[PDB]
Formats: sequence, structure tokens, C-alpha cells
Amino acid sequence: CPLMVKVLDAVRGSPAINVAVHVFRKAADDTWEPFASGKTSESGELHGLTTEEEFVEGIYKVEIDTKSYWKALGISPFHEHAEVVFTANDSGPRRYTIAALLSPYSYSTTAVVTNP
Amino acid sequence: CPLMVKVLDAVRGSPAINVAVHVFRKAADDTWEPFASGKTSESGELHGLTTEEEFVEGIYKVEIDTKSYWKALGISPFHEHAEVVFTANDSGPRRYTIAALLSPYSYSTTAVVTNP
Amino acid sequence: CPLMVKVLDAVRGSPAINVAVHVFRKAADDTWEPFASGKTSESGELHGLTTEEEFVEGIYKVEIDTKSYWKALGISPFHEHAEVVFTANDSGPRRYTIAALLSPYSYSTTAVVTNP
Amino acid sequence: CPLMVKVLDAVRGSPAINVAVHVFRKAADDTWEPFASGKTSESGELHGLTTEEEFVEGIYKVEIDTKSYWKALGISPFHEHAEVVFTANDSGPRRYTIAALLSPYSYSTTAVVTNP
Ligand SMILES: Oc1c(Br)c(Br)c(Br)c(Br)c1Br
Ligand SMILES: Oc1c(Br)c(Br)c(Br)c(Br)c1Br
Repeated sequence: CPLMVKVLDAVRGSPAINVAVHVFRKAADDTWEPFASGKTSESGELHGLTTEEEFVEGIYKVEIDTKSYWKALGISPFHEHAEVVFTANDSGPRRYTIAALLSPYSYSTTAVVTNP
Repeated sequence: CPLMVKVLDAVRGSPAINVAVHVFRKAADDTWEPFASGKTSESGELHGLTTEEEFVEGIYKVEIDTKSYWKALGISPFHEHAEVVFTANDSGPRRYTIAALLSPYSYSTTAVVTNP
Repeated sequence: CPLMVKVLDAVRGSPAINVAVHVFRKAADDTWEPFASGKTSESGELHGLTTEEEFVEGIYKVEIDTKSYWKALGISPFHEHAEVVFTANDSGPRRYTIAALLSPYSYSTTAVVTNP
Repeated sequence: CPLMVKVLDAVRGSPAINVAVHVFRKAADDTWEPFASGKTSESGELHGLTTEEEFVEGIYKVEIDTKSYWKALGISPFHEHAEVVFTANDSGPRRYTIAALLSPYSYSTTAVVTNP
């Protein structure tokens, strides 16, 4: 899988488990079309969202439902979610790991991109 | 002004100057409607985006044009922009400072909410 | 004052108030000698640590007592403290702002160096 | 191995390869004694620093040589290194992953702690 998402909880110092993640791709008509979704595992990771064949060149958006994650832990966070928007595979296929480091009032997101 | 944005450049170690910032408010149609905008100053700050009278409760999105910023510096960026989506609530501190720390392939955004 | 520290709390989304900060300067014996110290204000800032006359080139260490801060809030922390070690250089901007963004199991520190 | 270090480059969006890492443990006499060292792999990871038997309860310091990393890339960074100081195994053996996200003038470090 060319697209992987990893979510970590900066309060507990652990993977953020069962976090919903939705991926969209900008369509020719400039609207966000559903592309893939899933939930993070016990390791805070989400694999198998797509394939090299399906993951074509385009602008993508990964929305991580951080609000539900914090609310489930008894915390009312600042952000509705964490959304990562980026152009992918414009110079050929690449492997993308989208990491998100979560705190109730702050989050960091990083992309580690490597060749297939 | 109850809403301010501050942006920093983690590569140069300085305020991120002249970064375009657009604020949107979610409408009944669930669409994003332009609310306020501007460019960060020499101190990397943007104030005077709104007033207490106009800044009512609701869902807001702050989009920071990080791609144009890195492009101007000749550094290849990953993200199209940095979006901060949140719900403004009156039963909470009155002033919101959205700080964004930028790196070409990584960014963090934090909300510092305080009283006047 | 050419050196200032600002600390934020990523859990509460506010300035980190009353955090102990100690500055050390590396001596010829390669040991750390106390240089300046204080506690962050209600705005999470610490200024007036030194003067331009005293702040000569050399290696400095800023230690932020993050453990005592989280302990006071009843949240189990990971780090003993946050250390920022750097070389001050005259052939570079004159003012240093060391910002630290705190989470119980994660922290980021950034240097914003500017001219007067 | 109960102690792993992962280093990422936030400018290139890739693992930070060949980064020197030194680990120390506070001795009964309150000085930092050498404990283990190594360099990050092509994946930005450093495994095999210690064992469950050797990694006893104590205060540890992981110093990541970020300066040499940036200098080798033609960049003069702010920090001399990134040092993570923490108490380990005080409630029994744990597995620690110390992650460091690097930028020339900023760095973030997070600890993901899990049971053996
Ligand atoms: O003033 C700030 C600076 Br400078 C940095 Br860097 C960060 Br991160 C945050 Br949050 C604030 Br508020
Ligand atoms: O594996 C990672 C972990 Br763990 C953390 Br924390 C961060 Br930040 C990043 Br980027 C990666 Br990739």
C-alpha cells in the first residue's frame, strides 16, 4: 500500500487507536470525492487504504477525526479534525506515510515520502 | 479582535512573513463561506480579522497558504496548505490565537485561547 | 533583553504559567554554569533574563522544568525537562526567542531569531 | 530491544539517516555515564541499543547529534543537538520509542511507551 496513516497521542504517549480516517481526491469539477477510509489499529496505524493502481496523480485530502478520539477520552478538544491536503504522485508513484501527533489543543502532521 | 493568526518558519527560525491566510465560516448549506483574510506582517502575525460582534459561535476554518510561502523561498513543499478547523464557543475564553509552525514536509498548529 | 522564553500548554491550549526556566552557559571546564533563571508569567513568557552586554557568544542551555508543571496539573509526564542547547552568534540576528510547546509525552522547541 | 530511536527530517520529508545518537544514564554520584550509542539506519531508526536486562530503572538521556546532520546537508542549524531526558522502568520494564522530528530551527520529540 502506497498510502499509510499513523496517529499518536501526545498526552498518553501511545498510538491513537480506533481513530477514523477519511481520504478524498479532488475531482475534475473541483469537489472532494470520497476515495478511501478506515480506522487506526492497536499500533495507531492504518494500512490498505489504496493500491498503486488506484492511487493516481491528484490532490488528496486526509481527514483524521481527532474530535471523536478526544471526546471518547473525556476531553473536549479545539480542532474538529486534522486535515492533510497534498498533491500526490505528480512525479511518478511514491509511498506516503502521513503521521499525526495529537494533543487536545494542538497537532502536528508530517509526511515521510519514499520511493516504491 | 478576538481572532489572531501567527505563523513561524522552522527552517529559517523566524516569523513567516507575507503568508496568505483565509478564514471561512461554515454556512447552513454546510459549505465554506469567506469570512476574513489577510497576510502576515513582518512579525508573522495577522490581527484585525474580525470583531467580537461578528465572531459568533459556529464552525470556522483557517487556511494558511503554506505552499506559496515555500515556493517563494525555492523549497519544495508537501502540503497545499494548512487548514485549522474549529468550533468557536462563548462558554470558553474570549480570545483565540492560532499559531502555525511551518516546515516544508511538516507543520503543527496550536490554539492558545485566553481571556481579555 | 536579547533572550526570551515563551512556553505553551498543548493540553489546555493556553500559556504555560509559572514554569521554572534555568539558563546555563558552558564554561572552559565544559561544565554548565548558572547564567539566569525565572518563572514564566501569566502570558507564559519570561523576559529580562540577560542583557546585550552579558549575552556574549558561547554555548548556552535553556532548561525548562516541564515535569514540575505537569505534576502540578496532575498529569503524568514523560520528560524530566526540556533542554534547548545552542550557540549564540553575533554574526546573526540579535534577538532570540525560545518557544516551547508542551504535551505530557511530547514537546517541540523553536528558535525565532530576529533583529532589533 | 526496549529502547528504539527514530529520527525524521521535516525539510525533505524523509528518515534522517546516519544520525549519531548517544545514551547516558545518571549514576549514583549524579553524573551522566555512557550507556549506549549508534547511528540511525536508512529507515531513520536505531535499534539494538540495549537489552531488557541492561536497561534498568534510572534517569536516562538520549542526545541526538542534529547539528552534524544539518551541517552535512549544508545547513547551519540552531540547536547543538536534541536531548531527551527521562526516568525509565520505574513501574517495571517498558518499551520506549523516542521519535525526533527535525527542522533547522526547531525540533519535536515524542515518546511512545508500550508494555513489553
Ligand atoms: O508564539 C508562539 C511561537 Br513563536 C511558537 Br514557535 C509556537 Br509553536 C506557538 Br504555539 C506560539 Br503561541
Ligand atoms: O513514526 C513516527 C512517530 Br512514532 C512520530 Br511521534 C512522528 Br512525529 C513521526 Br513524523 C513518525 Br514517522
